This record gives sequence, structure tokens and C-alpha cells, in this order.
Amino acid sequence: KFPVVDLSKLNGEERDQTMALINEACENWGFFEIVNHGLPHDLMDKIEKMTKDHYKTCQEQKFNDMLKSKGLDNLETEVEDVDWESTFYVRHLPQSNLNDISDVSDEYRTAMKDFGKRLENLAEDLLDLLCENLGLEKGYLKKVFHGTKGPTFGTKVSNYPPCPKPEMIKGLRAHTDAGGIILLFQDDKVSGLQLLKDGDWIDVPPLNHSIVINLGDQLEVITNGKYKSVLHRVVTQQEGNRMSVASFYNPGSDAEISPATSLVEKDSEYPSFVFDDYMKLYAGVKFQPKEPRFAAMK
Amino acid sequence: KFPVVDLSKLNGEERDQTMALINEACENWGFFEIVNHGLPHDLMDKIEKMTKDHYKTCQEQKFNDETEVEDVDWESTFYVRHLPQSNLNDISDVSDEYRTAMKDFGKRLENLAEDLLDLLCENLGLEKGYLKKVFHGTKGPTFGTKVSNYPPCPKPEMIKGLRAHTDAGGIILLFQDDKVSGLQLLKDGDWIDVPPLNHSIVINLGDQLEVITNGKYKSVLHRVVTQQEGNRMSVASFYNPGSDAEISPATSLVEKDSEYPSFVFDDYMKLYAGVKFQPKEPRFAAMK
Amino acid sequence: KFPVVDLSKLNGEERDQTMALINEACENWGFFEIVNHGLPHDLMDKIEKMTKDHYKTCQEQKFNDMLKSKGLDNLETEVEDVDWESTFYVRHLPQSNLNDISDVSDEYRTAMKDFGKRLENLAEDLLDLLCENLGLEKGYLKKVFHGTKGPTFGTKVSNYPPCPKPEMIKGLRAHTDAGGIILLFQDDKVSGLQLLKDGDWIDVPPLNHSIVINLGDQLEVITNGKYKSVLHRVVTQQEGNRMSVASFYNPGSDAEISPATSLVEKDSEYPSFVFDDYMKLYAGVKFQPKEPRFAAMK
Amino acid sequence: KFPVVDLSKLNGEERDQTMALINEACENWGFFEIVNHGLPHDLMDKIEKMTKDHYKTCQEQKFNDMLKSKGLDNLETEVEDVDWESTFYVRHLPQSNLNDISDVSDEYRTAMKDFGKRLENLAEDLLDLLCENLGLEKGYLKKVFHGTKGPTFGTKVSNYPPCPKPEMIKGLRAHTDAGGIILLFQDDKVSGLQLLKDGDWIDVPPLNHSIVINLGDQLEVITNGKYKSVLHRVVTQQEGNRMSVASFYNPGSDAEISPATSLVEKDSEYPSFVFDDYMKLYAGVKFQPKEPRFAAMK
Amino acid sequence: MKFPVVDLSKLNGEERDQTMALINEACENWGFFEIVNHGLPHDLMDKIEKMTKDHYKTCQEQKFNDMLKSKGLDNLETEVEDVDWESTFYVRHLPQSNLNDISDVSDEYRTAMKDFGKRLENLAEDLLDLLCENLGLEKGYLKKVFHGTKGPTFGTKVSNYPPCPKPEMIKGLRAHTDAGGIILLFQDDKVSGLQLLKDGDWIDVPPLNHSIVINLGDQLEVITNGKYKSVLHRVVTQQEGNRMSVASFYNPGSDAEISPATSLVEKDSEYPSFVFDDYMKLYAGVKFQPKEPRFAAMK
Ligand SMILES: O=C(O)c1ccccn1
Ligand SMILES: O=C(O)c1ccccn1
Ligand SMILES: O=C(O)c1ccccn1
Ligand SMILES: O=C(O)c1ccccn1
Ligand SMILES: O=C(O)c1ccccn1
Ligand SMILES: [Zn+2]
Ligand SMILES: [Zn+2]
Ligand SMILES: [Zn+2]
Ligand SMILES: [Zn+2]
Ligand SMILES: [Zn+2]
Repeated sequence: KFPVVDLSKLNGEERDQTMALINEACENWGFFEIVNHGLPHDLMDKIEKMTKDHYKTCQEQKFNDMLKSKGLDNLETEVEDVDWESTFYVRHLPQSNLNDISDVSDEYRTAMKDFGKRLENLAEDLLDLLCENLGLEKGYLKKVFHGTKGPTFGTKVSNYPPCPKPEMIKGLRAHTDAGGIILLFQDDKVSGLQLLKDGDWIDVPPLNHSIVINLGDQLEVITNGKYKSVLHRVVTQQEGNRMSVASFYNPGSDAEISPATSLVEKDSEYPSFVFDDYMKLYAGVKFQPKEPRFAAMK
Repeated sequence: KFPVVDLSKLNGEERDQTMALINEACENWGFFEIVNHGLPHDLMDKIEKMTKDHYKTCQEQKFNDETEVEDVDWESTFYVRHLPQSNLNDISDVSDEYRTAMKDFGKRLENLAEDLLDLLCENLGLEKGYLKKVFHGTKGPTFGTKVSNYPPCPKPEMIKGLRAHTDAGGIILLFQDDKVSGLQLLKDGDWIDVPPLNHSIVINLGDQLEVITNGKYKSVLHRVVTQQEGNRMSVASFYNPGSDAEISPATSLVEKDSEYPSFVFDDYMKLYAGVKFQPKEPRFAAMK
Repeated sequence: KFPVVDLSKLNGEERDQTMALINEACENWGFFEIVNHGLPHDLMDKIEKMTKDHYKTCQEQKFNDMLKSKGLDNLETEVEDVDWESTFYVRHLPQSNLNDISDVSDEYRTAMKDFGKRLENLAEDLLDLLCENLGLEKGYLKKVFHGTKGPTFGTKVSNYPPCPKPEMIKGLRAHTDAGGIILLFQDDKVSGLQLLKDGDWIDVPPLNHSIVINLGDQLEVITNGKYKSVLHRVVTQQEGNRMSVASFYNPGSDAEISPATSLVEKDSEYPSFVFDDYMKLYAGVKFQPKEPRFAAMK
Repeated sequence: KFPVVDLSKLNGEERDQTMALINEACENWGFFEIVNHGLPHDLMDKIEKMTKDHYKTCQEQKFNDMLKSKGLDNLETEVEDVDWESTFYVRHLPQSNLNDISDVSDEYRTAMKDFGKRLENLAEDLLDLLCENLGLEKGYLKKVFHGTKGPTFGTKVSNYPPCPKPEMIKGLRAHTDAGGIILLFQDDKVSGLQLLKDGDWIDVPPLNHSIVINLGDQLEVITNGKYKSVLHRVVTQQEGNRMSVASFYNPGSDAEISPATSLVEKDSEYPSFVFDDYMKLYAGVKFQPKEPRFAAMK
Repeated sequence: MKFPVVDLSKLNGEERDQTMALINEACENWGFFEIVNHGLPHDLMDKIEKMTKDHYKTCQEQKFNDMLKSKGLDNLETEVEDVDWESTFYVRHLPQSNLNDISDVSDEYRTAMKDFGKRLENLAEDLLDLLCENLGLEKGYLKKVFHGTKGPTFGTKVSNYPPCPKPEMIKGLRAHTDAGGIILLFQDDKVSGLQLLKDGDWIDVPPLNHSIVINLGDQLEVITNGKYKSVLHRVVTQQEGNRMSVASFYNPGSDAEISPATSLVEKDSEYPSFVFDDYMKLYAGVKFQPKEPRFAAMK
């Protein structure tokens, strides 16, 4: 059963049990859903509606332009080198480009700014729960992530349109995320996101007004492997356009990333590096195995 | 024999024959095809190619939406405005290349429309630019393009691609499929095919030119029929008077009292929208 | 000015003028287009339509698989030994293989059979006009071409898909045709076929519902050089997929080919041979000079 | 310091810094000189000699004829409506008139033809360097310039003879060039060409065996203002006849010119138009401000 | 993208700060603005307009038709880029008035023109003082700079743009920037035609009854070190409508020294320092050529 965490149970004497659920999702799933997370359901509903309307208005034509430009009109053999995906990226931190994206509406930009700020505070709240579960001092992960200019925080807004031949192409090929903590607002009707657990692909179930959390490669390093970043993918379907609004809380470019000493006894197998060196490498090898990227930092 | 006019034959000895053919088509056919019209054949090929491919990606799967159907058109369409103001950069489903080509195509058809109106002026004995002046109104002529496809129909005898009507506006410049037929005009009690022809433009005159010419050039009924296989493309540009243009029979063409009304074009168009497939003649009477 | 012959003008006031024009193209161009040839325009439209749709359904992915098979994905330098071409061949005579091309529909197969029979009759009518212009007896060329089983007649169905860098690769390299008379139904929008005349490449202009005629090597031999087989090529372009349905009316395999004695005063420089010996040689050296193939038949 | 670019440094490990100099000149100067290009110094020396000898034999007459019919033999006061300039034009593309200029020698025409071909290839190589610096796809600008008949390429051969009172008249009044890329072989001793930069006229220094490059109005549109076409003029002097062999690589007549979409964020202030409409208008208003010509294309 | 209209009466009250900020925004971003409630009597504007239009009809219109005849502009076969479709005369007020020397004007027109020009000269100096305040300069700075030895130069260009059968062939007045200081225009309130270039588009300066159009010339661009630029403008013709134009030019005296104000120059200026009459002698010959070479020529 996929972990669903009720964050409102942290405000009372059920808080220890909630923390234990968070910790075991972090150790064994790499993913969990959160409900009662404090984000207004009214804000999620308009983010959802304006994301979908901005797709028809602005992204659908770019998407078909892409399928023509790569011959994906007609899928007669398996395509393992492209994602059946429509995306644009919004940067929040350290410097916002929200007011420079030309094709987004005023009210969409205002909703995205509010949504991004609330998710940034929720990311930092979640990192503190991780710290507590890890036996780290409060604020430890936030301070590691800061670097010189503060954390990097952006939002990937994706749609995975219907695919006539889902067997032939993935919406997004299997990978682990490079960063710190990932907070996903996904479609509540159209499924597609899957994680790999114990040798099976497991669906990340659509759930109304929920946020999906998962941990990236940097948290595997800092926890000395105690919390691993898990492989995940998006599969297409013939009917349905799955919406994806995923926010990435990453260390600053010059943050020093290393295994926390209190989590290391035997010499660590994980490297110590500067985050931007990891991200330069990751961009070119995102869909290749994760383990060579750690070795490359030594 | 359907009139085909070679516009390259206007510069010379050949001009009086050509002008006589244009006038004969305007009086008796209401339609004619033009060749050697100055539009680059590469631009037409790109327009045709991108129109057919945009139907593929953006219109065909929505068009998924036993007896004779007399109230629906078997048609997939979207509209582009050029004048007085263009919404070309606001149509969501069009690519940048298609948009750049339509803008170039639209400007050239606008210049050719005004050249054709000047040929009509000469044949009518009107001063050059007379029809363009009449069409201007306050904000200039209205000019837009209707991009249509008529997909194959299993039972073409049950439904028309587009029911019989006359066009409300001024002059219509049609870039139609050069293989798949379908457009027909009504002449002397017979439906006549408007023959597909490579790199040609089909011209026809609308209701506003019938008024201005005091019936000398009438707007002719036409339709699009479906067929069981073939998707006929249609890129049709409508050069119309401005909304507040005053439309009336040109005085030099009226010796009598005219049976045709004098009105403002937008009053004709508001009425036209609701009664497009009913008879033409009541729309003229309604303007008195 | 590229020769366009109106076959309706044989009926026959300008019939001498039409014949003189045919003769002048045969001597000086090696190519000419014919209009009003008797082939139903609706059959041509069906052939063109089904050929283009059969490419998209069956050849376009095979073509992209061949490109990556041969490394033409990257055209960083000139390719002089490959044609940027998708083709299959249909044999009509003496023995048809129309029923063995498996990915074609019964409608396409029935239309190609009707088209091929009409083109075979037009080929023989054209050969009789050449006979008259050359002063040969009626039916002379048909009789020479017959051999024991009759003429060889087949159709090459080609498409030349768009090429990102057309200056690196040809759709089909320069060559002369080995056979008798070639009847080409080519794309009426997309150009590409060129012939060499007076030291210049001249486009063979797309013309709707026209047939392009050219003379092959066997007619150069029979006419003792009076009608030469002309070099031609297909160039690619970056946008546009030129279709080509080209039918080859050739002598039978065991036909004896020699210069017609009434066209020879001075001893001929051309050989006398059996057609299949010429064809066995031609297959290996098609894109090398033509003149050594004549010498090799002595 | 006026930018001088060594093109031979593109073949090696200094190529990035060379590209950076090119991009800097394109953004901030609109002009740059190139050395170590492909042109043989002996070909430049012969072009220069035969241009100067062709002035004395053929153009000096037409120049004094010009001064006669305009009353410019004695300059009492300023002349702001004529250029103190002797010119003839050589067209190379899409069609050459080189063999139709009556008063040009056989060897001048052969040198002029070889020179033009090398400058045409250098124009296209330089346009690809701009593409790379702009982040556009390879060949982007050449493809935009092509239209139906290919680029327009011609050569303006000018001499600016000595002027008794240089204060009264310019060799060529201030203007921006209408076209794409301009490649100038100018006099290496007699100066005169100046550009306007930061509120000062700056000499374009004569330099042995160099080519001066500048960008025209069409590249400002395509780059959405990132590379502007800058005002330039030729001043006269009392002693010295400055030679000018200027080759203009322009889009084809029916080329569609518009800002490249990857260079546009907010709505562009630059129009989208067909090049020949720009040129019709430019011819009559060449020495009036540039900015109204862009406004006229909307 | 609304054309700026400034209510000058709002300077007398609690909204003076907001009004000054609007004026400053128009100076930086438009180079043009319209003013209302400017203090010129509406009845004087009406008489100027009436007498200007009647003086065209009786005295200028015959000359204009005769001007076309002499230049063969009866027949607009092709585009004319070197002639203005314009009927004009000029009135010099300062330093020396020639008003009593124009022969074909009535005494009533001459008296109204003298009164109109005096009020416009006072309004020009009031506006220059608003610019000074917005620029952080001392009160009277621009008037002092403009004075030279004999005071500012002030004249009025009285123009009509008669109907043109083929407007696409010829402009009423070709695109240019004005050479001088501040330009105060009383234009037709019905017939449009004046346009300015802003952000790559021609923008109509909309006719507005009893308004004055203000624009800044090349000299204020120099003095403000480019903070207020002189903007390109033109007059287009139409097939019917005769646009009237009464434009007054408040310019520095001939021997005035023009340079960027020292408090606006934190690093070396791209703008020259010169004497105004040298700029004007050059400008007369190159008025319809680009502006930027004229600044370079003064160095
Ligand atoms: O696009 C991704 O890589 C993604 C999105 C949401 C959650 C995890 N990963
Ligand atoms: O859609 C129409 O009404 C139409 C289209 C093309 C030509 C004439 N009429
Ligand atoms: O493929 C060929 O060699 C060919 C095709 C058509 C016409 C001439 N030659
Ligand atoms: O004659 C010209 O306009 C020119 C010549 C060379 C370089 C730039 N411009
Ligand atoms: O005549 C001019 O140059 C003018 C007239 C009015 C306003 C601005 N400029
Ligand atoms: Zn991911
Ligand atoms: Zn219609
Ligand atoms: Zn061949
Ligand atoms: Zn120039
Ligand atoms: Zn002015």
C-alpha cells in the first residue's frame, strides 16, 4: 500500500506515529503522498485548471511541432531516446523568471507565485522532519542546501498527452532525480507516474488535493545511503492527458554536499562534492544508471 | 466551358480579350479561375502542405464528433482575421511557420483582390479605385481567411459539404484543392463543377458587388458536395467592405430607379448571419 | 525550353509539327513530356494517392531504419555512393510479381495493373512514332524488343523523402537508363529530376497529369547514335517528398539488339549483342560512364 | 580599438575566443575586419589593380560627366543630396550580368567571378558563425535567406576620387545597409569609411589584405535587435582616390524575414515581412532614418 | 500605450506631485504629450483656427495648387520622398518680430497671432520650469541656457495639409526630429495626421479640441544627457480633410552655449557641447536625415 501521510497529525499526540510513517516511507519507498498539507484546495484547483488551459493555449501546438520534428507521428517501433512529454520550467529561486515567461496569463503567474512560495515553505518544513527522523540538528539540511545564494527552487510544469501506441514510448523514461526534495502536484484522474520497488513498477496513485513527495540524489549522499533516491517513470496511455506540476528544492550551486558525519561510521561509499559539479554531469546522463554519477564525484 | 483567365495576358495586345473574358464571367458565371496571378507557386505549395497537415494534427480527431441531413455542413473549419486587425498570432493551434506563411499569403491576396476590383472597375466604366473607396468605411476593408477541409463522407448523397448559398461580401479569392473536387456553382439550371486546377485561384463575387453594379454582376449560388474518399482543402479569403461602409448602386450604372437597396454593410452582415442558407432576394428587400 | 508534346495534336493538322518536335527532343534532349496521352486523370490521381499513402504506411520507417543502419543520420560530409531513395520494383512482363509485394492493398494492386497495361500500350504507340521519325517500318522497334517471351516491362515506385542537407547526398546519382523507353509519372509539386544538356543540369519540370518520356541505352544502339540516352539524376531537397512511378519498356532478355541497318551507312561504332548480357553488366556499373558498356559488348 | 578577427584561429583551440570577439563586434560595433580569411593575396592584389585601372579607363569619364550635369565642379557651399562617388554594380546571384558589362576586360571578369564565389562562400561561413553565437540551428540564416531563387549576391565597385573641398560633400552619406551581410574589400592606403559608435564617427582603418564585415537591416530583424545595423558613411579628402569593392549577400526577393522565435520573449518590436517589399521601400528612403522603415513593414 | 494627456490645472492643488510625475514619464517615454486646461483662452484658439483656415482658402490654396503645377505633382504616378505635401508660412516673434511684414494677413489675424504667441511663449517658459523641477535643475536653468545674448528664438509655423488624392505616394511632412527646445502645437481638432514613432510603431497624436501638443527638440536631448530624447514624427496626408497646424518653436538664442547639464553627467557624455547656431546651420541641410550624425558633427 502506497504511503499516504496526514500532515495535520503532526500537531498533536499522533505526531510520533506520523514521523515514524514518514521515516519508513523515506527508507523503503523513496516516495510518499501527503494530505492536509496546508495548501488551499482552492489554489490547487485553479493551478490545475490554468495549467490545463495553458496546455491547450500554449503547449499543445509546441508538442505536436515536436512529434513532427522527430517523426513520432507514427510509432511502429519502440522509442527509447525521447519522452512523450510537454514541459516548460518556472524558476523561483534564487532569481525568479516568472514575470518573463511571455505566454502565461497574469492570474496564472499570480497563482504560480503563491503556489511556489507555499511549496517552498512546505519543502523546508519537510526537511526539518527528515532532520528529526535522522537525528540531525534542526535546520541542518536547510543550511547544507543554502550555499552562497540560497537554495535553487523551480517548478516543472508538464503534460503527458494521450499516446496512440503507449507500448512504444514512455511519457518520461526511468530515472532518479538529481536534487534534494521534490513536491509534486499531479493529475487526480489520469494515472501514469510509477516507482520501482522490490523489482516491481508501482503506481503512484492519483489522489485529490494531495502532494507527492520524493527524495533526490543529494539526500541519498547526505544520509549516507539511509534514504535512497528511487527510480521512477511516467507511462503514457491512449486516453487521457496527465497533468504534472513538480517543484524541485535543490541545493545552491556552490553548496558543499557530503555525508553527514553523525550518519557515517565506516568510511562512506558516497562522495563529497559541490552540487553544481553534480548537476553539470547529471544533465547529460540523466537516463543512465545513478551509481556511476556518485563514483564520478570522487 | 468554365472561365479560366490568364492574368499574364493583361499587359499587351492580349488585354482586350482578357478583359472581355473577365467581364463575361462576372456577368454570366459569377465565378472564374485565374492563372499566372503573381502568387509564388512555392508559397501556395507551403500553404497547401501546412493546411493539410494542420488538419491531421489539430482537426481530424475532433471531427469524430441514415437519412438526408439538410441542416448540417460536412466541414472542418477555422477562421483567420487579417484586416482591420489580425488575430493570426492568437490562434492557438497554428505553428509559427504556418503563421508566417499565412501572413505573407494574406498580404499578397489582399493586393490581388484590389487589383481584381480595379479590373472590374474598368469593365464597369467606373473610375479606378472606386470599389476600393466604397469598401473602405472608417477602418478599411474587412479581410479574413476561412480554412476548411471537407473529409470523406460514407454517404455523400445524405449531406452536403456546404449547403447552397451566396456570399455576403465583396470579392472572394479561393485556393482550393487541386485534386479533390466538390465546389459547384448554379448556372442556367445546372450545378457546374468548379474544376480543381494546380496553382490557380478561384474568384467569385459576393452580394455587395451585385448591389453596387445594380445587378450587372450577380452573386451566384454555390455549394460543396462531399465524396466517399478524398479530403478537399479550402483556403478562402473574403475581401469585404468595412463595417460602416455605405453600399449602394453606383450612380453611373443606374439609368432607371434601381431595385437594389442602399444600406450600411454591417446591417447587411448582421442579418446575413442568421439567414445564410435562405434565399438571397429577401436580404436585399430587408435593407429597404 | 523543355519539350512538351501534346499528343492530341497528332489528329492531325499540326501532326507534322508534333512529329518534328518529338524528333528534336529525341535527338537533342533525350527527354520530353507528353500531355493528352489518353491515361485517365482519375487513375493517375488514385495511383499518386495510394503511392504516397503506401510510403507513409510501409516505407517511411523502413527508410529511417536504413538511414541509421548506414549512418546517413549524420551528413557531415559528402556521400557519393548512396542514393537518398525509397524504392520497390513491380514486374509486369513477361511474368508479373505484382501479387508478391505483400504490404500493398488489393485496390493499389488492381490500380497498378490497370495503369501498367495502359502505359504499356502508350509505350508501344510512342515506339511507333519513333519508327516513323526514323524512317523505320511500323512495328520495327516492338518486334526487335520482343525476343521469345515478349518485352520486359516493370515499374519502379520511388519516393525521395526530405533531406536535411541536400548538398551532401543525391536522391539518385547521375546515370543513363539501360533499357528502351521510360515512361515516368512524377510528383506534380516536388521537383528533383534533372537531365544533363549542353553542359548544364536542367530540371524536368513537374507538370500535373503529364508523363515524362526518356530513351534508354538500347535505343541509342538501335538508332546508331541518332537518339542518345541522356544522363539524369534526382536531387534531394529539405522539404518535400518527391514521388516517382517510372515504367521501363525494355527488350526481352534474349532479344538481339543491333543498329538498324537502314540507319547505318559508315560502319557502326555501336555493338550487336543480346539484351540480357547488357543488363547483367549494367547492374554492376550503373553509375559509372555509359560509353565503356557499349565497348564491353564487342 | 576597432575589432580585427583572425579567422584562421577558428580551426583550433582558440576558436571560442575568436567566436566571442565576433559576437562582441556584432553586438557593439556592427562592423569588424577579418584577416587570414580564405582569399589569396594575389587575387586581392589583382582585383585592386584592375579596379583602379578600370576607374581610369572607364569610370573617370562618367564621373566628370556626373559633375558636369550636377554642377559640382566648384563647391561654394554644402551639398547634402548627392554622393561624391563613382560606381558600377556587378550581379552574381541569382543571375550574373558579369558577361554583359561591356567595358570590363576578360581577365577582370575572370578575377571578379573568382572573387565573388569566394566571398559568397565566406558570407555563408560567417552566417553560420552568427547562428552559433545566436544559439540558432546551423544553416538557419542561409535557409531564411534562400526564398525560391536563392540569395541575392552582387558587388558594388566604387571609387571616391579626391574632392577639392571635402567639407562640402560626402563620398557617401550616412546610412544603414538594407541587406544581410556585407563584405568589403577597401583601399589599404586611402581611408574614408566611418561608422557611428557611442556618439562618435570612428574610422574603419585601411588594412592590407583584409575584409571589412558589417551587418544590414535584415539581420537586425532576424536577431530581434540583438545585432543592430549601424550607420556608416564615406568622407572625401583632397588627395587620394579610395577604392571600394563591396559585396552584398541579401535574402532572395520572396524570402520571409521575421525575428527568429528563439530570440523573442516579449512581443517583438520588429516586423515580419517579405524582403522585396523592404527593398522597394528602402531604395527611395536610403538616407532617411532607419527606424521608420521597420514601422512601415507592419 | 494610451497617448499622454496632462491636465495642467492639477498643478495648482493637492495633485501637483502626481501631475509632475506624469509629465516626467511622457518626457522620458513619449517625447510628446497633450496638455488641457493650459490657460490659453478657448475663444482665442477658436479665432486663430478660423482665421488660419480662412487665410489658407483665400490666400494659400491658389499658391498650393500652383506649387503642384510647377513641380508636376498633379500626377502622383510614383512615390515622392523629397517633397512635403504642405502649405506653410513662418512668423518670427523673437528676437525680432516680422509679424508686421507679412503682407497677406489681416490686421485682426496679425493681432490675434501676436497675442497667441505671447501666451505660448509664457507657457513655454512655464513648461521649461516644470522640466527643470523634474530633472533636479534649478528654477530658470533652461530659460537661462536658452537666452544667449539676445534672448531665445521664438517663431510660429502656420501650416495646412490639404487633401491629397493618393496619400500613399507623398507625406504631408517627412519624418524628422525638431532641432530646437520645446515645441507647442495647436493642431486641427477634427483632421488627424501627426504621428510619432514609439517602440517601432507610428502612433497618431489624436486631435483633441482646445488642447496643445507639446514635444521636445534635439537641444533638450543634449541638455538632459539623453534622459529626454527628441522623437521622430511625421504628418501623413488623407484623401479628404485639410489638417491645420499652428506650431510654435521655443529655441535657444543663436549664440547660446548648449551642453549636457553638469549634475546629470556622472560619466563622460556621448553628447557634444556646441553653440546653437552651428547646430541650426547644419540641421537646415540634413533635417530629414538621421538625428545621431548631427550630434556627432558637433564634436
Ligand atoms: O519530472 C520528473 O523528473 C519528476 C516529476 C515529479 C516527481 C518526480 N520526478
Ligand atoms: O465558404 C464559402 O462560403 C466559400 C468558400 C470559397 C469560395 C466561395 N465560398
Ligand atoms: O530511376 C530511374 O533511373 C529513372 C526514373 C524515372 C525516369 C528516368 N529514370
Ligand atoms: O556602399 C555601401 O553602402 C557600403 C560599402 C561597403 C561597406 C558598407 N557599405
Ligand atoms: O513642423 C514640425 O516640424 C512640427 C510641427 C508641430 C509639432 C512638431 N513638429
Ligand atoms: Zn523525476
Ligand atoms: Zn460561399
Ligand atoms: Zn534513370
Ligand atoms: Zn552601406
Ligand atoms: Zn517637427
